[PDB]
Amino acid sequence: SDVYIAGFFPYGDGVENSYTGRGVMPSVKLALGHVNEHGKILANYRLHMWWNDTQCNAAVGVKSFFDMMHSGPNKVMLFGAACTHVTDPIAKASKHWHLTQLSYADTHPMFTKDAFPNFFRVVPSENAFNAPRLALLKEFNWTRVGTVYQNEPRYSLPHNHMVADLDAMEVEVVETQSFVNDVAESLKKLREKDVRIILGNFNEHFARKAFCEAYKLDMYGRAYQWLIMATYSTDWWNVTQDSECSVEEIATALEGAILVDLLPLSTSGDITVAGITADEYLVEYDRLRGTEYSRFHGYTYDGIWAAALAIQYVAEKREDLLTHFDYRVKDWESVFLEALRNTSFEGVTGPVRFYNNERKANILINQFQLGQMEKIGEYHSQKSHLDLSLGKPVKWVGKTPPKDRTLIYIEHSQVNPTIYIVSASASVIGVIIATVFLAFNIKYRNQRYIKMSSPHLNNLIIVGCMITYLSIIFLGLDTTLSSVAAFPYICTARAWILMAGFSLSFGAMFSKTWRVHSIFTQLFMVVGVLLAIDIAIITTWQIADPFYRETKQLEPLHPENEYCQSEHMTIFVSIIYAYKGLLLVFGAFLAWETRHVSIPALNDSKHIGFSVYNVFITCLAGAAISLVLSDRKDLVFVLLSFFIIFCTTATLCLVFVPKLV
Amino acid sequence: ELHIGGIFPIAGKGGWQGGQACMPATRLALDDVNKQPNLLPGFKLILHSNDSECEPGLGASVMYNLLYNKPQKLMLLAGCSTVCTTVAEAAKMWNLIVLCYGASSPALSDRKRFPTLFRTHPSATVHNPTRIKLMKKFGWSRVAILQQAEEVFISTVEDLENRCMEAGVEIVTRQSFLSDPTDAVRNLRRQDARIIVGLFYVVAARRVLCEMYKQQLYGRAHVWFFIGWYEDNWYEVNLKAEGITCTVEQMRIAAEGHLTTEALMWNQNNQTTISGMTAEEFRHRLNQALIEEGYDINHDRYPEGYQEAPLAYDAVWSVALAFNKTMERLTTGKKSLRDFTYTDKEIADEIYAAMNSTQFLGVSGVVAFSSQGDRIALTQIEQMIDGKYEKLGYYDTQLDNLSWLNTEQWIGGKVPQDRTIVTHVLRTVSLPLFVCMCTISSCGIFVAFALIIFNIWNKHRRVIQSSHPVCNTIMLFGVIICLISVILLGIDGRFVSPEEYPKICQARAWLLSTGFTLAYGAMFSKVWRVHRFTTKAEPWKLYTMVSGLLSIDLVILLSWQIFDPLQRYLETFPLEDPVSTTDDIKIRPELEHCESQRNSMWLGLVYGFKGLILVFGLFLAYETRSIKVKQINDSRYVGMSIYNVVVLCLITAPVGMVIASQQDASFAFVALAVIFCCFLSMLLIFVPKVIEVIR
Ligand SMILES: C[C@H](NC[C@H](O)CP(=O)(O)CC1CCCCC1)c1ccc(Cl)c(Cl)c1
Repeated sequence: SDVYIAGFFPYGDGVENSYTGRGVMPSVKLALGHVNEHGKILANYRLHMWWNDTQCNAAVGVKSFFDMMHSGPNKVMLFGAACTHVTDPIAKASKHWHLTQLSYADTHPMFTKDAFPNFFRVVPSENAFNAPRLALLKEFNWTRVGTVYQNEPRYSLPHNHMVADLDAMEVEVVETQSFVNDVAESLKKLREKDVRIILGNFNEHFARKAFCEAYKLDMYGRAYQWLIMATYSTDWWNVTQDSECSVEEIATALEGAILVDLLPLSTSGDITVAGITADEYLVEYDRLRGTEYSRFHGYTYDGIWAAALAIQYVAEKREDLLTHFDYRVKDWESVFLEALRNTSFEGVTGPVRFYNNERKANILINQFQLGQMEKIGEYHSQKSHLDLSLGKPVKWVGKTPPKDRTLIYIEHSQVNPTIYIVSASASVIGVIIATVFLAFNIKYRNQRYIKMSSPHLNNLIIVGCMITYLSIIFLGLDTTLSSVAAFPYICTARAWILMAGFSLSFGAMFSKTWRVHSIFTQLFMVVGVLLAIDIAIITTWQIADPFYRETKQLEPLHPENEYCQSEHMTIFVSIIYAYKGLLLVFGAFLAWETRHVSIPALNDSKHIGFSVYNVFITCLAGAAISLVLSDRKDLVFVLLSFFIIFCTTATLCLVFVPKLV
Repeated sequence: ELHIGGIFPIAGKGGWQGGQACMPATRLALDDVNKQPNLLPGFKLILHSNDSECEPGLGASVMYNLLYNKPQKLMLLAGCSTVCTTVAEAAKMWNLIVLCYGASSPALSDRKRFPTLFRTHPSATVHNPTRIKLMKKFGWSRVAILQQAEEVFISTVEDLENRCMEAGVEIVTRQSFLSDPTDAVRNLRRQDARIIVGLFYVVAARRVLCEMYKQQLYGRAHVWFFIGWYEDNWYEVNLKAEGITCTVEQMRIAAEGHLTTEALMWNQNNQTTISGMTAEEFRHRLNQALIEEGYDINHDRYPEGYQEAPLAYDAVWSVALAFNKTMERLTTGKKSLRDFTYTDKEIADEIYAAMNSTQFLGVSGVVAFSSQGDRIALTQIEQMIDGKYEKLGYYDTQLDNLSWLNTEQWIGGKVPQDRTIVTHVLRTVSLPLFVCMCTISSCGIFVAFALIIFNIWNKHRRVIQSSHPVCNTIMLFGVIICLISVILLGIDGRFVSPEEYPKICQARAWLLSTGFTLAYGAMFSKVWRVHRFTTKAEPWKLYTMVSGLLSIDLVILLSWQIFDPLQRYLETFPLEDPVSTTDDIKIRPELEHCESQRNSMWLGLVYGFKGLILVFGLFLAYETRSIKVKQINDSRYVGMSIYNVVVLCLITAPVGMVIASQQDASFAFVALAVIFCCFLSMLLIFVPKVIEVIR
């Protein structure tokens, strides 16, 4: 009446991952005592754990396993080691002894059923951290996540399964970074795209380095959301090992990060198979544990209970457990395998039940808030459910979860009725004044006005002045007030009428200047001739170069220009501007030459010269601002409309009939 | 009677069942260790063995059975890398040395996991120094890798990359497939690679071979570094079974001219080994012994692990030599090899020291072990020519000794390059064209200076006396400068070093602008003075305006030169196919266009200044049809010439920018047009003067 189990622990002194061995042995003793002191579970049996200290060494573990196989009482099961490189040789070697191995702390994501048929895992693997994080992406709307993971296999297969699993959930990976020793480069590559939700797989030291860099480069919070697996030590951010970032500095980048970890004990009030709730077992473990602690104490307790269950099943089926146990006989293993597949019991860590070979265990989810790691909720994997109300409320930086994709709206420009309404009113007043001056010129054939400059040319220049105001109103109109399909025509109205304004206003003065030029040593058709020089070319705009607006959205800070045709402009508009400038400089130079010539039968030549001078300077300034300061149409209009109206009013006031008493 | 343990993968499925030939060979060595020689003075070395079937679980079971039974073992022999890792990593606990005859995994080279592991089988990363030496021997620096990603080729490729970074070899691609390389070898001819190293098994090797004919990745422009330990006829076997759509003829055709680098497992020389026989003699004896086991190798069908039998033989001989030295050192006292226990550290350490200092000629060559337990092997290089392997040479990795037999048959007679080398050639103006233009410009300068000298009659005769001679002198001096600028416009980088080419580039613009300004301070400003005199109705009112024009354009040119000059904007063109060379040289043309930062701004400013002056002069000459003046008597000619000069300057500048990318025609037009602009504007002004002065 004595059944034995073989156990492998990282015990003794200073060995790597020793805390996982010295912190679970009290739980092993607790479970052994509870099983032995329990009825109706196994009778005429006494579960004895023969355990050996595998000093985190693949050789010591194998030697210990061979020692317990060669000599001593027949061990009916293996309690797997807590280190991957220790249990893997044992798992490979024990397959020819027909033994079933049960792990208590090994989370490595490679102990799958196909490679290790006899390796059952009470503690879930790292792949079990994929589901909770991807659950949070469903709770808070995040459909665009970046992934950075350590190149080690322990943080590689879980990442591959994650990126192959979030595909079905309409979540698009933006980037995938796999560092080796430098996380800063991975973070810079991640920021190359505008990704805000990050999923990270790395160890505690590399987590400290990653948040070190995430402070170095600005990813501190309020816009960047983190989602990492955190099976680290307690207060891992408090250990000073990163790149000089102090604890009061590594915490700033950690604020508002969601971390998924293994739940140590079940928080439900269910009664375990031991007859005591998880809280009573926790009290017993805290009393009999002293100073050592490990997150796997409940898991190793449940592993010992599962081993007892499997042995009870084997005894119930095969009566000759202690008198016919042979390592070389295969069927025994099969029986235990079946005994380990019918395992379904409530333990101190939840419902223990092996699905493929692993166990679906609840995943604790906590978040760094106010310089502390506060529990947020639990992800139940048996019945997949993200209970976020169990722990503290999810504290966001601000009032809203960080957005997966940055949003900046853009809606046109050129507006502010005022800038336009005041210009329209000024143009209305200007055309009113022009019509008043036309009426004052209508009273011709009366003394000086009869003998002054040709009043017909005066009506032509007044028509020019009014059509300049019509031109500025047509040019200022935008696509938000009129139909977009009317953009070419108004663009044509931007050109043609403007080309009219120069023709009927500058040409009228040019004809008088040419007369004075012909004098120093039937005629107004020259204006029409000048009109030709534009109208024909304007036709060549429409016939072969249709207008196409270019919408350029440039620097949309926390607007897009609607300029005219996207066609030949440095070949066409440059020609127009050069020809106009040639006319301007010609008129100015002949006016300078014809300064003090009185030459009666054509009066007010000096005022015509003054008008041509102001036209020259104002047109030069307007062309300069149009070809240089074309930032947005609003600024161009607010800078050019005043100049245009001032110059036009000067032209229509200087020469018409100033006072003449 | 010393005992050793052996694990031989004989009766298994899959993996490397190399024990089938490696078990008898050891047996032979056993005899040659204990039967004939006095190698063990009073000892008979025995070997207890069992099958592992090339799996780690059965290897561990065999190791347990050997190490936990009555006959004490002093050494463990293991086969494949899985069993070698299973045994060697756990061997330190029992204080045993593990010698592996068939462990080629690079992961076994770390002494921390395996403190007592020796491998007489060369590691998989032993060809990499040889591949790099071959790459540096033919001048190749751009190479690509075609992997299979089997956890063994990853380590070899990593070692190859790290060694390449120490040799300057640049890797273009790292294409890696798993089962089908179609979408892994197709991208090879996207980042076009000529030198490609293949890191796959034979099963993937045949498929890769079949996937480089329809992709046309073979021939004179590509070289493949295949793995050298395939079967000799590895391209004409297992055809129908695999999805190889290709044929044996094309199987062989593209196997031509590929280099295979291999670890030597048989002694290439005829020297007698320490075993008492040569490599060929051992091969014959092994052939004789293997047919007893049930093999018909007389008509081929060799057993698995046949190529590694010398490794097992030399492993046993190394064990025997190390044991002999161990007892020779141990005689200085009472401890012996017979009284050995698994807890005896001193004897195990002595045996480790003996196995460290082993250097003997065995069937596989000079057997010795490196500091990390790896086998120091002499690599061998061969090349497949017409479906047969010819040995190019051998390479010693420890010390650079590349014994080369010059039998490499490169197609075309020359080593292929690692890329299509591009050569940039400067397109220049045609030499006869430049020479003719320079001669014409020299004639123009000569005739201009002739007229300047002829202007001696300024006081003597009234025709030139009443023609404002200073204006004509200014015109001629501008013509000379502008013709010199024309000469400087044909001097491209072919005639001057590029480091001083921007000097000529700036001088061209400076001289041209100065010459044009001086040629219109006399062709247009004289017309302006004529018009002003006619309207208002002498020498200061012309020279001052000339000086003002010179001041403004000199300020513009000085600002252009100081604030933002032009250096070089050598253009490009499509990669031209050169003359017949039967080689991959791509010749690309480059021009010598000048371009400043704001070249458009400066050019527009200068051209607008010139155009304003040109239009002013044209219109003034239009007003100067017939207003002949007594003191400026040549007012009708130097106006007649303004028309043609204006039309030339308004027809040259526009089309010049259009044809500026054509080196010859652009220079030809910008030279001939200026030649005419300075020839008719010279003749019309001065030949009537010469006709009138003498008659
Ligand atoms: C040269 C090399 N020697 C065998 C090697 O040491 C055994 P290994 O190191 O255990 C690698 C095995 C992996 C599974 C399939 C066979 C190779 C070899 C010889 C023949 C073949 Cl078919 C192969 Cl794949 C490899």
